Amino acid sequence: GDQRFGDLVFRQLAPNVWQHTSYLDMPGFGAVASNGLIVRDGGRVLVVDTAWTDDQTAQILNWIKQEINLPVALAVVTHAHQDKMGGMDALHAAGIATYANALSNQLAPQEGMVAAQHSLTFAANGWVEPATAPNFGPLKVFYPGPGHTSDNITVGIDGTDIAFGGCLIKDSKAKSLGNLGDADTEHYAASARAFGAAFPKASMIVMSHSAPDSRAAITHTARMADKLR
Amino acid sequence: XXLXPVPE
Ligand SMILES: [Zn+2]
Ligand SMILES: [Zn+2]
Ligand SMILES: [Zn+2]
Repeated sequence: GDQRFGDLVFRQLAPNVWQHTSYLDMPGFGAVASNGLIVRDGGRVLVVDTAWTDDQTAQILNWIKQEINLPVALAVVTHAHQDKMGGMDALHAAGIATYANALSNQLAPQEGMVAAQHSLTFAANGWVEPATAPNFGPLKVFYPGPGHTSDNITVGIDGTDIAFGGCLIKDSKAKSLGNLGDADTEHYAASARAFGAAFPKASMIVMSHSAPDSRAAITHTARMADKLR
Repeated sequence: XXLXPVPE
């Protein structure tokens, strides 16, 4: 059920939800997938994460225009790395309102990323302050705590079985958490478990670098992270 | 080069 559109892949996950996949080919390492979400919410589209590049992100907007033909009201990006925020200029050139964690926007210049137009803030329990995320419709934004990065956020789609862990969550078969160089190894396990507790009805876990998985992706990520403490 | 899971 995948649709290819130039160098991009779209997979419908629900009546109103698609996963977008873009690829960066590294010589001698191969193509690396990064996944985000496209959500149809009545008469508008909401995007979660850019593609690796502006050109790839422009192609996402072209696919949306062709397959959904509704305006993109906003995009939320889940941390200040290239796979999630590489395409901010393409969103801005299209007049799309962009949202990120205030900390993502603060880190963005140091990470070589373009900051979102708007900053999200979070309660002590991890839930987004609603006034910083106006008209997010079914997007439920949760800051689980530091893990993959200090700024990583997650998004549940209300009225679906879908929760997006971004780069925080690894698939249930992963051999490791990958590169722990700039990770928060102390808090990673608790952040993974908080994401799980925030979206208890999510049975489909979408993540940046694997195919959609079961809640076993959350437990496996947390148990791998338990061995870092 | 900060290419997500590739640290370069
Ligand atoms: Zn960094
Ligand atoms: Zn990533
Ligand atoms: Zn990252």
